[PDB]
Amino acid sequence: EADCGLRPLFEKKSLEDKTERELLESYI
Amino acid sequence: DFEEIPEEYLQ
Amino acid sequence: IVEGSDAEIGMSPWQVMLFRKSPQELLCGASLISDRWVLTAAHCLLYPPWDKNFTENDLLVRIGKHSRTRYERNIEKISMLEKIYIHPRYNWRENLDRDIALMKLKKPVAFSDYIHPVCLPDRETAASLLQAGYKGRVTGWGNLKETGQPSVLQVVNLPIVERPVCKDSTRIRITDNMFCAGYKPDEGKRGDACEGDSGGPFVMKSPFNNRWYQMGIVSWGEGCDRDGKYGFYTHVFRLKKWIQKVIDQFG
Ligand SMILES: C[n+]1ccc(Cl)c(CNC(=O)[C@@H]2CCCN2C(=O)[C@H](N)Cc2ccccc2)c1
Ligand SMILES: *[C@@H]1O[C@H](CO)[C@@H](O)[C@H](O)[C@H]1NC(C)=O
Ligand code: NA
Ligand code: NA
Repeated sequence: EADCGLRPLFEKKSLEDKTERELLESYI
Repeated sequence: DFEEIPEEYLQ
Repeated sequence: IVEGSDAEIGMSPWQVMLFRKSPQELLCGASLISDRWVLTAAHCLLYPPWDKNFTENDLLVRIGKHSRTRYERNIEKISMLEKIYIHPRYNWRENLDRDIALMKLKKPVAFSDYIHPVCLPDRETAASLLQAGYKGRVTGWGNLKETGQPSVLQVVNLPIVERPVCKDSTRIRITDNMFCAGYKPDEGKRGDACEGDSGGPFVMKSPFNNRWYQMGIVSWGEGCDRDGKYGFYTHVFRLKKWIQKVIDQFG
């Protein structure tokens, strides 16, 4: 879908989950 | 250990 | 999942539970990739050494779940299978090479706050993200330790490991269709998939477009969360040509 991978309760509302920042910080 | 699911899905 | 934590509600809306009809039992994890297609590990469906060979009528998929055992009325959707497709070169005899399978649902599932598909990687996203040290996320309702079961969906973030380290950790022959992830003994933190997590997704959030991509499928491991061992994952992008072929032909 064109909408794949965007979570209704997170990305779609611009809310971050409790640990996604750990992933981002690893992408150096 | 699992809660029984509605019988509709087992048909 | 060993040494993980409870998922947040709607944190992994592509998570699928493969469920045995009789007896009623969790079989495996899986993932939702469109309204009618679910991705899992081949060994969840076919593994002759253990007399495992499930047919479509043996199974259900349960989508939108959080609780492992509860029937989540008004939240989860339970779907029947139209057809199973296992990779034609899946190597169950030796090392689980090409451990991948697709399941087509009888009817499309409706998306909701709790039910939503994950993206599959293009070549560029795979090249950018599948690097040693980069972390992905694994989710499942499998065992909490090697030797019990969680009340709700578990999550753990794990770093991808360099290929030479993966190979040196095991006597099993590793192929280009696999990658491994997990912390090294000296890294302090830990975590791993375990029995019951098979077939679930290893996902990464692209920093380029802020979308979640499924880079791996939980495939195999020797024990769970042992020092000096790593979890092995099917390399989804390496097998994307087969995936697209199946969906194009039978979609
Ligand atoms: C203990 N354990 C740890 C991690 C995982 Cl993902 C799993 C789930 N996979 C499995 O149980 C798979 C299925 C077949 C044998 N599996 C294993 O993980 C075997 N323990 C190792 C093995 C790999 C390849 C070929 C033969 C044997 C289990
Ligand atoms: C598994 O089950 C199918 C259906 O009965 C059968 O045709 C097949 O030979 C079995 N073994 C496989 C696919 O390795
Ligand atoms: Na080795
Ligand atoms: Na380990």
